[PDB]
Order: sequence, then C-alpha cells, then structure tokens
Amino acid sequence: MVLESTMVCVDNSEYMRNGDFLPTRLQAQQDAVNIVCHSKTRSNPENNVGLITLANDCEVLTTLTPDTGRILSKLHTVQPKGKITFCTGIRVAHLALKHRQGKNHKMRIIAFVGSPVEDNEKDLVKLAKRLKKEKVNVDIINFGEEEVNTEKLTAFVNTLNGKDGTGSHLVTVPPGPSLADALISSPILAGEG
Amino acid sequence: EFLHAQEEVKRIQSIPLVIGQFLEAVDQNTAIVGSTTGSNYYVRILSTIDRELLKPNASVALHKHSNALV
Amino acid sequence: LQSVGQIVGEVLKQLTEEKFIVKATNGPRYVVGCRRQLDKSKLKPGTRV
Amino acid sequence: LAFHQRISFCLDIHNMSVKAMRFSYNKDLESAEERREREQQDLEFAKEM
Amino acid sequence: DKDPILRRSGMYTVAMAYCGSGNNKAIRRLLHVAVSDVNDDVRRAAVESLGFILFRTPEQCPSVVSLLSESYNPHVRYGAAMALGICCAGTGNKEAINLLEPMTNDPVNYVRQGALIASALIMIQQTEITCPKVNQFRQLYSKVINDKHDDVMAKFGAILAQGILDAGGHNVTISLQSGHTHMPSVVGV
Amino acid sequence: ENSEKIKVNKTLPYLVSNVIELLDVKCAVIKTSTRQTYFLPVIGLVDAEKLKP
Amino acid sequence: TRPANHRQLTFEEIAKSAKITVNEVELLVMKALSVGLVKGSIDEVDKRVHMTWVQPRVLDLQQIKGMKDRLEFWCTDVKSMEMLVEHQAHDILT
Amino acid sequence: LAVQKVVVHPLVLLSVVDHFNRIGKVGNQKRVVGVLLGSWQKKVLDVSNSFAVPFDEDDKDDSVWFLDHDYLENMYGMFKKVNARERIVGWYHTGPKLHKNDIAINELMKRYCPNSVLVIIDVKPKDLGLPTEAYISVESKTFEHVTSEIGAEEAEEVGVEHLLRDIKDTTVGTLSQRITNQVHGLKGLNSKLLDIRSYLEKVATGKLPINHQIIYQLQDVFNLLPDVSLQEFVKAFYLKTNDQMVVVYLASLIRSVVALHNLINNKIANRDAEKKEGQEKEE
Amino acid sequence: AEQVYISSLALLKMLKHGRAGVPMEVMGLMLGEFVDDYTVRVIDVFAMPQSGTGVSVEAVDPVFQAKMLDMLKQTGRPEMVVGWYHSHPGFGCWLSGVDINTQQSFEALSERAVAVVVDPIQSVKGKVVIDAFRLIQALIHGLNRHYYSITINYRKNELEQKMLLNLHKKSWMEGLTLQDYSEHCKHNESVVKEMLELAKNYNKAVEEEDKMTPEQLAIKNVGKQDPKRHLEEHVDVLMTSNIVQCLAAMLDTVVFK
Repeated sequence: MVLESTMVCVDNSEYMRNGDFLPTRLQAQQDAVNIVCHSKTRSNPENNVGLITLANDCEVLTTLTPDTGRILSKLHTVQPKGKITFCTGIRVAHLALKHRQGKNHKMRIIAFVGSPVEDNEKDLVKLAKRLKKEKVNVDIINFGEEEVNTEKLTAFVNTLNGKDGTGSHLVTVPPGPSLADALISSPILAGEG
Repeated sequence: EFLHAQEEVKRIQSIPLVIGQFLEAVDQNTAIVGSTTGSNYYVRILSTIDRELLKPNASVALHKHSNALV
Repeated sequence: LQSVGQIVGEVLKQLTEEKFIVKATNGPRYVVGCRRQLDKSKLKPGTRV
Repeated sequence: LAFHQRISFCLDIHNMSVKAMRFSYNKDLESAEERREREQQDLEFAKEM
Repeated sequence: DKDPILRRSGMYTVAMAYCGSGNNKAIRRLLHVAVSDVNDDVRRAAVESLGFILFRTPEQCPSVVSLLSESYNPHVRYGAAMALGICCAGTGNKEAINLLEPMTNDPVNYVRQGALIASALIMIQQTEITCPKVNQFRQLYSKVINDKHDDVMAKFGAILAQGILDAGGHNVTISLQSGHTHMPSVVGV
Repeated sequence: ENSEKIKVNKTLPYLVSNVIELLDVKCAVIKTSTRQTYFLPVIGLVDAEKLKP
Repeated sequence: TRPANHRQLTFEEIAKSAKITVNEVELLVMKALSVGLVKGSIDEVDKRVHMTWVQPRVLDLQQIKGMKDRLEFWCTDVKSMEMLVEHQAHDILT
Repeated sequence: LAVQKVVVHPLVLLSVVDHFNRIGKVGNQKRVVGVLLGSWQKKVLDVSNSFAVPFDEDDKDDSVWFLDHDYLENMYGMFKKVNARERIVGWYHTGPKLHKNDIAINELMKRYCPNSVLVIIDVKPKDLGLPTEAYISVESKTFEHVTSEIGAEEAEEVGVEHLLRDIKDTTVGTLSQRITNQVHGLKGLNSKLLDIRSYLEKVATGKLPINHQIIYQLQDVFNLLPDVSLQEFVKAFYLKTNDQMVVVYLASLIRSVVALHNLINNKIANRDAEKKEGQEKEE
Repeated sequence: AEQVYISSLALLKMLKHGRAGVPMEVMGLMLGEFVDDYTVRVIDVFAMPQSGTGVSVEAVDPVFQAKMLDMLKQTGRPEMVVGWYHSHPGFGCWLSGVDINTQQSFEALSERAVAVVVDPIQSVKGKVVIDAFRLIQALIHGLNRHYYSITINYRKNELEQKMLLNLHKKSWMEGLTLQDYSEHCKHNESVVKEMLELAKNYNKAVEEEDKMTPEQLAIKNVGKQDPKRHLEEHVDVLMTSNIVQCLAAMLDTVVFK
C-alpha cells in the first residue's frame, strides 16, 4: 500500500490534557497512533512517520524512523495542557517531510487536534498550498470544543486537496470511545492511505 | 626545492631505529659506531647531523638497514 | 590464532613524550614511540613494557 | 645615525665579498652509472634470495 | 589552466603558432612556464616544444639545454632530449649530440630512452666515422637491447632509435623547414 | 576448526619456551629456547593450569 | 571635557568647579578614585591632579560624530602607514 | 570548565568544505550544518573531527527549523566504535556569520554534549584568512567570541605539507616572515576601524538603537590611546633604540668579518688552482 | 596509464586515522566512482572499527558498513565502495598475503576495486607516502608477482588550498604585539655574551687550522664545535629579532596615537 513518509502531529493541549475517552485524550491519542502506525508499517514496511510537538514550544518528538522507535519515542509524556503550534508544527512537519528518508516516499501528515486551533485562513491555506505544492498527504485527528471544524480544518483538507490522498483527507473525531473503530471509517486510515 | 630535498629526506630518520654509540669517523661523512646488537660498522652520516655534537662515543640513532647514523 | 606475540622491554628512558629509549628485554636498545592511551606519563625509566 | 651608517658599511663589505668571492669552477656530476648498475645487481640478488 | 593539459598543449600551441622562428617572449614564456610549473611533463613538454619555436636555430639549443641538460629533474632532463634531438634531427652537432650521452646514462631508462631516440633522430645518415659515436650509440642500443637489466623503456627507444636510424632502408632522412617549413614533418613528432 | 589448526599447529617447527609469569590481568610472558621473551596476550592453545613457570 | 591629552587640574580649579574650599579637594579626589570613578594620582607639592583615566558613561547622536571623525583620522594613519611600508621591502613579500 | 583558547584541526575545515560543495548548498540563501568531535575537557577546546548533519530551514526567514536527532545519536556511537576518544562537542554552520535560530539550537545540542560550542567555517574564503570563527553561549545568553587557530597534528602536518606544498611560502629565514606578519596585521587593523566607523554611522542613521555598552568601550579605546611624544616617552624609545643599535652594530659587523674570512678562503682555492693548472699546462 | 585521483578530504582523513591507530594496522573503506577503465576516483572515506586482531576479511563489518552507507545517503554522498585503505606503519607500502586474500574478497565485489596502503610513521612532512594498487623493498613480497602497482593524483580546488594556507599563518592582534622588552634585553645581553666566549674560539681556529687541510680538518671539527657556524648563526637571532622589535615599535609609536 503506502510507500510514503508520514508525520504524526500531537497536540498535548487543552484537549489532550483532558480525557476525551480512556484514559486521557492525550493517552487516547497514544495507542491509536501505534494502531495507526502499525497499519502504517503494515501498509508497507519502510512506511515512515514523524512525531512532533507544537504548542508554545513546537518540536519533533522523534522523527524519520519505521518500526517501534517512535512508539519508543512517543512513550514519554509532553506538556499536557499545551497550545497550538499547528501551523508552525505543520510547517515543521512539512519541512520534516522535505527531509523524509529515501524519497519516492510521498509526504504524509497525521494530526491530532487537542488545541482550540488558533490560526488564520490564508496561512492555513498557504500551508494547504505549500502542502499541495510539496504534495503532502494530509489527514487530521480532531476532536475539538464543539469540534474544531466549520473552521480552518474544514477549509484546509479541502484547500490542500486537488487529489484526495495525494493531498488531504479529513476526519474530525466525535465524542466518546471507539477511536480505532471510529477512524476505521475515516481516511485517516484504510480507504486511500 | 632546496628546502624540499632536505625535508623529504626526513623519512630517513623514521622513528623505530636502533640506538648506537658513536665510535670513530674515518673522515668526512663517515664513521664507525657500535650497535647495541654488537655490530660495529663503517656507516654514513646524514648531512643534517649537526656534527659538532659528536664527541668520541655518542649514544646514536641508527637507521636499520640503511644502517647509518641518524 | 592470528593473534600474536608482543616484544618485552624496560623503558631505558623517554626521549620525547612519544620518543623512547628502550633496551629490548631480549637485546639491544631502540628508539621507539608510545601508542596513545598508554599514558605517556606512566611510561618511565626502567619500566617493563 | 653613526650606527646606521656603519651597518650599511658592514653589509656592503658583505655583499661585495659575496658577489666577488662567488667567482676552478667545473668538474661536476655526483651519482654514477657503473655504481648504479652494481647497486641494481645487489638489489636483484637480494630479491632472488 | 589549473590543469596541466591546457598548459601542456599551450606550449605545443605556442609551438605550432611560433614554431620555426623564435619568438623570444614565447620562448621566454615557455621557459618561465617550464620554470614556473609544478607538473614536470608540462615543463618536459614545454622544453620539448621549445625546439619547435627554436627549430630554425638548433645553434644555441645545446647551449640552451646545456642548462636543462643539467637539472635535478628527469622530466626536464627528459624534455631536453627531444627538442635538441629535434632541432638537429635533420642536422649535425655531435657537440649537441654529446651533451645527451650523459643523459643517455641518466638513471631513468625513460630518460636515456628519450636520449636514445633524440640522438638517432639526429644521427640518421650521419654515421660511420663521419660520426664515430654512432657505433657506441648503435651498440648502446644493442648493449641495452642485449641488457636484460635495461628496461623496455630502455630497449624500447633503443630498438626504435636503432630502427629510426634504419628507417626507410636507413637510406632516408628527416627534414623540416631545412627552404620552407612542412607541417607534416612536424606532426609525427 | 581442524583446518587452520593443522596449518598453525601442523607446523612441526616448535620453539620450546619456559613460561615465566602467568599474569591474570589471561596474559602471560614466555622466554623462548632462543632466549627471547615475548608477552603473548593469548596463551592460545593451553589451559591456565597447564600454565605455570 | 578637558581631554584628550590635557587631563590635569590644579586644586583651585576643582575648588571653583565644585565650590568646595580647597582642603577637602584631595578628599574628594581620593574618594572619587576609591569608588573606581577615576584613576590617577595627586601631586600636592604643585597641587596638580593627573587623572590617568575616567569612566565613560554615554552620549547622544552628535557626540557620536566626533567618534566617527576620530576613527577616520586613525584610519588614515593605517592606510598611509601600511601602504607606505610595502615600497621599501617589496623585495620581502609572500 | 571555563575555556579560553580554541584549537582547530584542518580536517574539520576540508571536511566541512566537502560538505558544502558536496551538497550544492547555495551561499546566498542557505547554509550547511554538521557537528564537531574533539576534546572539551580542559580550559582549551581541541577540535579534531566532524561530520555532516542534514537539516532544513523554514522557507525564507525561518521561524522553525529541523535537525535530525536520530541521525545524530545514530552516527555518534558509530563514530565511538572508531575512535572512542573523540567526544561530541558542538556544531557548525558554514553560513558567513551567525543567524537567528542559532542561539535556539545550541540549547538543543546541550542535550547531546556538555558545554557545546559553535564555530563558523567560511566556505567562500574570498575574505582574508581564518575562515573559522569560534563562539560559545554565556548569560541574556549571547555568543561570546573566542580566539581560534589552525593547529596541525602530526598527521595533518604530513598531509597539508604534501599538498599545500605546491602553494606554500618558499621564503623561510625569519626576517621576511616577521616583516610580513606585521603588514598582515596592519591590513587587519584598518579593517576593524572601518567596521566601527560606518557602524556608528548606522548608529546615527541605520536606526542606531543605542548600545551604550559599545560606546563605553569605544571611549575606553580612546582613553587607552597612547598619546604623547612626551619628554618621557621621547626618552624611553630613544634609550631603547640605542640598545638595539649596539646589538646590530655587532651582529652585522662580525658577520661581515665572517664573509671576509670566507672570501679569503676562496682566493686561496683560486690561487692554488691556477698554480696546479698552469703547472699541468707544461706537460 | 591507469590512475586514481584522491580528493584532499580523503587523504587527510586517511593520514589522521592511520596516525591515530599506531601501531595496529587499521582499515577503512573508500567511496568513489570509476570514470573509465583508466581511472578510479576516490572522493570520500570512512573508518572501520578495530578488533582483537589486525586487518582481515571479517574485520569488514557489514552492519557497520551499510549502517554508514544509508546514513550517508541521507547526506547525498552516494557512491560505490571502490577500494579499501589500510596501513602498514613502519613496514612501507606492500600487501601481505593476508592483505591479498581480503583484496580478493574485494575483487569479487568489483573487478576494479583497489587496495590503498598508507604508512603513517615514515610518511614524512615532505612527500607523504601513499600507495594504491591491485592484484593479478616491496619486491620481496612480489610487487610485480602476485599484484601490481598503480598511480595516484589529487583532485583540487583553489579554495581548499586557501584554507590550508592560513594553517601556518598567525593571529589577528598579531603584528602589532611587542614582546616583553626587558626580557628581550636579556637575549641581546645574554646572547651577545655567549657569543663573546665564541669570538675567541673563531680566533683560535683561524690561527690554528690556518696551517692544515680538509682530511686533517674532519679530525678537528667532527670532534668539537667550530665557532664559525656559531657567530654567523648567532648573529641571525640578534639581527632579525632586533629588527622586528625595533620595527614593531617604530610602527606602534607613529600608528597608534
């Protein structure tokens, strides 16, 4: 299936600080990641993903790899109540994918929305542009307040997207459990990958 | 170049040589030293050998097979 | 098997930090240097090496 | 000044003597062919051995 | 040019440009070039190409190379052989010749090999007590040609320089701007 | 195992050497029948016990 | 202000400048030193104060100008000096 | 802990260069980055080895950046397996001068080393020598500038000499060298003075903020200015120069004697020579 | 006619690793490209870890190797393994038979792979000793029998050199620096004094040797220290050292003001 590089964007943030379904959102993020990434490395071996933190101190929380070293890396915490670096984080995740290893790997990004999502539409779409320019696959994990939607995230997946999975596919996470069951639907996983 | 040939020959000195004591010098650019191995030969002295410093029996640096006074 | 003997000697003295005057424990004297992590400080007169 | 003037004198006396002194100048050629051959022969012998 | 190659051909270029008539400055440049180049072959070359712009006067060429005759370097001493061997190829001057005979003993066979050649390039038709030296020179080859301890550098030129003297049933000569130039004469060189 | 061992061991030339110090810092020096001391850091084929001066 | 090469004072000058009767003047100077403000010495016999150097504070725009002009002068020295030392000794260069 | 003089081997230079032209990184809008291994322990820093680090800047005017930590901790120990004695010290960017995220990322390297240093290799060389410049970060937290050198270890002595041979200086002696080093210094001076000059202009124009900390130091430069063809100095120099004359009046002089003696010897060789030659001309 | 071109960074990394390993014949690998049948270019090198034993076939570490390979891929240094360096410190440049077998293990990988022997210790400051060649002093080992020599050159850049020039340069604040005077005076007072005692020596050698030859001469001067090279050499220090110090001041006084 997949030969492309991915990035995992985790907000550990006003949502992740706060359990959206067992045990915390931030924790709910975790095994969902491995779940995802497993299927990602099951999509193909060599399928690579990044992991990065934005908030008031955006940074990679592990990068490049293809196996457990992420699951290793992700193992430790983050600032739990933190804030949006998304744009920056994404813009990092973009540059991340600019160095993605052994290319012919397309660019992909997977993004947890644990933040109220402060950004501007043009910047957002400049990203979306830059992505589509860079030709990044972009799928987002969002359970926001309300959710984060009727917003950038909604325009964005559209704005990135000429072709779906060559650019963007969205899922905005709903309240309750069954994440792996939920997202089994969304083209965060399966479908076009 | 004059500085080259002088420096290039530096290899002659090397590092793992066989110390010898100075004995006598037949004349210009020559002498008989002692080998710690017991040999005692007529050997050749490198133009560099800041001679003046060649009493009557010096502990001396010996090339091995070129076997001459370093 | 490939592994191999190692000459023995006492340091007669230390000419330079790396330059050494050592009389082969099995014969005559030689000008030789050190290795690296051997401890140029430890190498001392009459030290069997 | 007196010192300066003097130095120029010693120099000149050293320059003129280096340009004049500098003049049986011939009969030059170290190395050799006969000996070289001998050396070669020796080397060959060694190789054979 | 950084690269010898361009510098290298430069002399040859300078030759084919200024070959025959000496352009001093050219020569002057060629000299200083050979003087000023690290790479020896270039110098060697540069020395070689001299005898082209130095063709028309083989005269001083021995006196000319009489410097480069005597030099630390073989290539220099190598490039010597040709140009002079070239300048007098169609000409005389055992004087010029005899300068090279020491070079024929320069330890590098490749040197003498050149010297071997250089001589014969001159020596055709000139032989036999007209030039007594040819006997040795010939025999020298044979000597070398006999010698196992002389290289296939050495014997190479020797056999060739022999064959040189004997080219065209030994009855033929070597001529170039001896009167007007002919480039084809040059070319083989 | 057998192969190289025969080549190295098969060498019937044997220069007997009287052991001296059996340093266990697996090291051990020996003086040859040629009266030559060589510190071998690989006692090689020969158990410690086998070892002693 | 009394600079560059012109820093010296009588005791009278400081007296009138500070409106301090001149006995203290040397107490004032000595204390000016012990706080690090001034460096320098006192010669009583002749009642002078040679002030090696004075702590610098700050300035505005205009005061910079003098600085650029001063630098220009001490640039001219070099250019001239450096450019004037090559001629005699052109035979030494590498 | 606190260190003063920084030493650098030429292999980090050539290495970093080959990183530059290896990776085709434009010298206009882009730089090269790698890390540095050596000895940080004592109060100097001996740099020896280096290796290239893949990293990205954020478009123009980078707000963020990326450096691969996994690449580091994967390579590092793969160097440890070679020479264990070379410890990870700090990083370098070949970009002319410093930048913005520099001070940010040094803080990053404090994870993989202790003190952490940053030097800048000049890949253009179009300026004068010392293409390197050495920096650390102290509190605030800016980069202190440090002195550097190019210190050839034996191996690099051998290497640089075999190569640069075809470019080195051929004049040795001592006089030519010194008198050269000077003029080289004079050129240096004139440069620094420019710098301060037109800057202060930018102070009066280039929206000069203030920097009351620089101006203080300029003043202190003036206050340190030796004046004064004073009756004091005029004597000092004078009394000193004469001492130099006495030494010179001896060296030059006696030296001349040595040439003279040598000349005499030559005349001896000639005289004896013509005697024997003219002798032989008989038969 | 066949040749290799060894880039500068390669050669310096080479000599460094070699000189660092004394005296256990290290080893590493060579990265480059084969231009034609007449050329091999080596642009890069990386170092291979040590082992309880000297260089040999298994000394090559596959894990390490590829682990380095990809790592370099990320940096765009992609290039074949064209040869393998090595060092024979003190023993000159040649292949032992054990060197040979390994060289074969690099033949079956690529038929044009070469062996490079470096010799750290002897390698003088002048012409660095280096040797590259491949199979079929050194003649004892069959230089031409089992194997055969090749030739070497160095790919260069006008800048590379320019960095290296500053190698034996000075500092910045240098040129204007005036060594401690008082201390200097000792050199002239102490140096001149030491010469004084020599002055008489030169006198005695002229009044003596004045009536001899060169063979008799070697007996005199191989023994002791003629005062000739002492006065001339000694004057060297006073001359230039004094001139630099005199000159330095002349500039500081006028310039610095």
